[PDB]
Amino acid sequence: LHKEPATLIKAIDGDTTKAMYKGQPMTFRLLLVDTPEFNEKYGPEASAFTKKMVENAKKIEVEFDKGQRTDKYGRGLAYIYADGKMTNEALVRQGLAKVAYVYKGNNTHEQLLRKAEAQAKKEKLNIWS
Ligand SMILES: Cc1cn([C@H]2C[C@H](OP(=O)(O)O)[C@@H](COP(=O)(O)O)O2)c(=O)[nH]c1=O
Ligand SMILES: [Ca+2]
Repeated sequence: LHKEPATLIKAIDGDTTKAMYKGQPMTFRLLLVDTPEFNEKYGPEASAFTKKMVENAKKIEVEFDKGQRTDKYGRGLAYIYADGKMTNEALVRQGLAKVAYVYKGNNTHEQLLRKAEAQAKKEKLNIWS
């Protein structure tokens, strides 16, 4: 897989963000994770975590997997990197997202993220507390 440029347009919630990609505005949904909705427990904390990560970065990058690049809603499906650090993994490692929506053919980083989840759950963090 390859990292490609994007620029933050606006934070949305723990697993979605609006970014400009190839010069067009898109809503991205993070691959392989599920954060709580803003109205659910840890929802606001997941939103805040992603917002800080993406806003504070000097650069963001999007990395598509081998399969579908957009979902049925027209959202981009990607791994999003903030100054080289993967937001999808960082959410899972903090217990602010579960590994989820693991579809065959768009699951390159599955095991990386499952390892992060096992660590979060061993540490009883957030959703696992
Ligand atoms: C993460 C991801 C979500 N989706 C779809 C499945 C879910 O459909 P439904 O809307 O019918 O439940 C929805 C979950 O997104 P949200 O967690 O953002 O609600 O997005 C994909 O199709 N591909 C994906 O990789
Ligand atoms: Ca969600």
